[PDB]
Amino acid sequence: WEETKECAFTEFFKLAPLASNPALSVCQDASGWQMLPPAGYPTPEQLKLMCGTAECFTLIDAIKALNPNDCILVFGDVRLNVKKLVTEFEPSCF
Ligand SMILES: [Cl-]
Ligand code: NI
Repeated sequence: WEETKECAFTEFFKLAPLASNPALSVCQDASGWQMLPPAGYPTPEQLKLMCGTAECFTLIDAIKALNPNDCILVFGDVRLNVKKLVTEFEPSCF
């Protein structure tokens, strides 16, 4: 995955549909992991919770549908590759 090349700020705007998707709130509240604003990659504790929450799978699929780029999204000190996150999520659960 891309670990150096940074996303243009416009990449953030791709995430807009998530705010009107109920799965976002359910997943974030259940796990303590935040996508908006982005906290980064889920911690193992957060991932455990996400992997047992149907809505987190729904959320991850909804992010995939936005076609996130393979680049580092920079939000203050938070740095993550959203495409990496969503592609690796399902296998990370087991
Ligand atoms: Cl900094
Ligand atoms: Ni890589």
